[PDB]
Amino acid sequence: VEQHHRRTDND
Amino acid sequence: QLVLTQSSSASFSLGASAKLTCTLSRQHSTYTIEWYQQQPLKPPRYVMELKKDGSHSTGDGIPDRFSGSSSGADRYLSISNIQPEDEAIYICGVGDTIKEQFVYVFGGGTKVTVLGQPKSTPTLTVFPPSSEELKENKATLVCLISNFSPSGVTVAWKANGTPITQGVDTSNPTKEGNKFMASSFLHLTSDQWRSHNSFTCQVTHEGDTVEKSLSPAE
Amino acid sequence: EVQVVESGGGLVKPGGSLKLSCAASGFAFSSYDMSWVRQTPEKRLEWVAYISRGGGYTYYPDTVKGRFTISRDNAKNTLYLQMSSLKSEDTAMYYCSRHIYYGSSHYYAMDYWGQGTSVTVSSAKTTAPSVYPLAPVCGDTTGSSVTLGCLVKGYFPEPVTLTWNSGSLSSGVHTFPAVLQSDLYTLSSSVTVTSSTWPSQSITCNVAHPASSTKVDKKIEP
Repeated sequence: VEQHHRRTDND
Repeated sequence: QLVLTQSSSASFSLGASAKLTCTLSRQHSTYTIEWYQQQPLKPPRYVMELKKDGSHSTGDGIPDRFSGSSSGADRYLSISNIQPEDEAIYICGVGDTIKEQFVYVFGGGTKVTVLGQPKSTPTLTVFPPSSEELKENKATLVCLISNFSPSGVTVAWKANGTPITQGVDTSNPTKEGNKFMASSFLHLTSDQWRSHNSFTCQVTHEGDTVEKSLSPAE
Repeated sequence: EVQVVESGGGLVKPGGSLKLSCAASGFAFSSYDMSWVRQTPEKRLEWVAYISRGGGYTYYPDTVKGRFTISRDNAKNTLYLQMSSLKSEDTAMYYCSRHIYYGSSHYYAMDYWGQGTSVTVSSAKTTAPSVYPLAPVCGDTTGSSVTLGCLVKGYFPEPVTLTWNSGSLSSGVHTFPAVLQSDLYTLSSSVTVTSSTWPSQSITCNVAHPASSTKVDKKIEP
């Protein structure tokens, strides 16, 4: 499995 | 699932080079993780973020003594020249977003002890029951245990020199400045307090014993 | 400097609800994503809510989903956690934590944490302490110093606040960890003073217990 970035507004 | 595994405890000699291991679940063996340090009576403090290749970025005010590396699913925190202030719980943490659900997992934490420090022996303060409490036909004897290091103590009470089992409540030790403190209470009837020649609070700490006694007399 | 200050913790009964706030200062709050993390009395940390810098993303783990709501007011630099349908196992220290600036890492690190606010969900009964003055046995009044104390017996919940001479006597004061027996806490504080000052001067402990709205001042008499 590959780690995803966290989501934030305007990314 | 996403799992972080770490030993629950480690000890190292003052001045030594220490290394802690955090291990990722196999299917997440390439993840970027973080290390946190929690010292007694404080919140967790960010130590560093650590990548699968061993590169890392340390948080504000973290000594140059802390560094990170990696090996497959293992993530290491290394501390050169371990100091007494490195005594703490170390916890690793790891995040992901899976199917648009954010998840964040903490390790169980590794409680770290720095051996080889100079000892401090407990000081005892013992109080008799107040006359106000005695009027209610009750007696709580109080033993206040301070200025000791390391934090493990065992507390026992005696009446006329003989051990007491019942009515004892002894706290966990709590950090106070650079030492520890604890308290113990012996609950009796007023008749019990009045009828013995002495009571003794006795504390065992690292091979030493400290006793302090008091008497209902005079 | 960077500050995040949590407030709002207290005792609540099961099924009850509570709202926590976190006031941030010393950094540009509306640039940062924020979380609440809790820590059990056995010291295990658990992430319980996330909110992005502009409020478009909020997430919760299954253990609180549907009961907890995270929100923020950027105009006031404040983060909130509304908790409802509280359970005994929600008892924990609650920390507000800042995620590392997204330009520094797009991952997960929590780079600053507040001191925490304590939450207790319990049906145990609220009980004001009995406060007894502790003067030494006569045998222990012959030193160059003398140690007096204060016994704070049988209360719930934590905390109590204890001072000596209303806070004016601060040096040589030690307040010891409470024991817990049958849903009631007991603790003691002591003050050490040179033996010339007591009992020629007055020494009183001040014990407040907010949860029962009580306060007791006990003068230590020989």
